[PDB]
Amino acid sequence: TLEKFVDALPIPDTLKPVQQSKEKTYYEVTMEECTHQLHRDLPPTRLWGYNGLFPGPTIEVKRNENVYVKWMNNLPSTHFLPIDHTIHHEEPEVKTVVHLHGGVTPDDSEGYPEAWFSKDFEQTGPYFKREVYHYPNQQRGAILWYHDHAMALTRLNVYAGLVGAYIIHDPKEKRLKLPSDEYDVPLLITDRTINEDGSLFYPSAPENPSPSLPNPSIVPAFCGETILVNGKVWPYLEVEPRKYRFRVINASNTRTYNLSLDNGGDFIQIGSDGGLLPRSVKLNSFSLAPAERYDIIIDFTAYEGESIILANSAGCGGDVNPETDANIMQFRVTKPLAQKDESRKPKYLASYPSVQHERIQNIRTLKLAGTQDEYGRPVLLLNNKRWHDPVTETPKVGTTEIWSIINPTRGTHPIHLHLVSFRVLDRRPFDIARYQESGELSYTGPAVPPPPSEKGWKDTIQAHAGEVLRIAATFGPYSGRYVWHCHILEHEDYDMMRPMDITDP
Ligand SMILES: [O-][O-]
Ligand SMILES: [Cu+2]
Ligand SMILES: [Cu+2]
Ligand SMILES: [Cu+2]
Ligand SMILES: [Cu+2]
Repeated sequence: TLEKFVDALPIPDTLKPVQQSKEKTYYEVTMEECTHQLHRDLPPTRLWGYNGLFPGPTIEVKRNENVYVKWMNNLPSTHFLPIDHTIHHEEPEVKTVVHLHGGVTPDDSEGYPEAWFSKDFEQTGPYFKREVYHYPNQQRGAILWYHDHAMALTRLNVYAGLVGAYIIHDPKEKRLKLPSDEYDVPLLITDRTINEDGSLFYPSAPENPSPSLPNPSIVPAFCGETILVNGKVWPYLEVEPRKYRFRVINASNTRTYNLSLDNGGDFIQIGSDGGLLPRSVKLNSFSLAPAERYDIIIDFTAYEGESIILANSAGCGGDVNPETDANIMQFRVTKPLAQKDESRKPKYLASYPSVQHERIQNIRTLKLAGTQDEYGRPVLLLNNKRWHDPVTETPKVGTTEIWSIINPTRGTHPIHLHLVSFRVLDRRPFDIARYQESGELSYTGPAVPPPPSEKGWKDTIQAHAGEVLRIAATFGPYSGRYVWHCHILEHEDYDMMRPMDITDP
């Protein structure tokens, strides 16, 4: 296996606009197949990248900056990863659409799975409206990220390399003096399995496989043998002995991480998916499911000279291997100080979401379920509905709902709602066997309110097995056609995703 900590951590460049004025900022980004070396000891890997880069260029915008991005497909007409044709029923093979995750966007710029387009917009999906997306960014400073969202192809196009970071800077937060500029670094974490020849491996069927399975066949979960950060396998980052801010993004298909420092050092969490937490939280470890973001400070001041491993204790299809997936990256506190550390780690960060007193318009009960297809494969379904079934989640614009999410399955699902961020109310254990037999919900314990890390704003939330998770969300400010889904991509694609219509009176 590949030797750990031999390649420096890439810092993706910040995308420069094609045009900028005070009224409008305009970007162009083209998807391209390119080759990049993922580790010192590998031949170059064929990848799909935004502007040919893996990860894509980081986009940085200010709150309320009026942004337009033309996302273009200039990819080959055939995929290099195995497509299963039985999960979705003349269309081009390679379909793409870019979703700004966490973006508060009008619906035709949200990256709807059926708003896909093929090379040069030659063919477009039934919900396609526009080539140039509009991102008004009228929302909290936060770590967002952008990735492919094409119908039935999300797991594949994302795995191929179509991910990048998008940061919203709110200038009212500058007074906090959080580490910034060179000392503010994204960490996009993707697990990959890589063949001896340097080519990406993605399974063309489950391990067995039953001879009843089609070929290729979707798999219910993907666990990579190798961890990459910012497009390099187990990299190292030389840091100065001072405070850094890291924007940590789980851009993996299935894998959840549980991160800690191997020298016992602390993270200071200052932000979640939806932006700054009300109060900073000192943490020794944290769980990060697909699509979750953690905005953290790590203070290297006391650690000069040390090599510190960002470690992982969460299994994926088995226990972590100390030699491989137990490692994420390594910090090396050996970079000379460029200047005095003038940054801060404030306790008081932002308003509490609980300052809001919205009326509960509706209480929606949703269950995570599924069935088995004609081939014997598990099909995961929200409320035992298919993606293609008539829409049932129809919140009214401007109103607030509590969603009660019932999870009788054996694993955690990271549930994501497009458009909004939401509050976490609580989680509560229940009798699974009784719920499965009768559909009656019988609690086995009191409600557990969220920990401090979940007292701010979230857009992707871990719903553990045997629990009812309650969240509260205000559906706006736009009305239109959005989505909610599990963000384990292998679940999302078959078929754990549902439209969400935010309606006008
Ligand atoms: O958003 O996936
Ligand atoms: Cu996403
Ligand atoms: Cu999203
Ligand atoms: Cu799931
Ligand atoms: Cu989505």
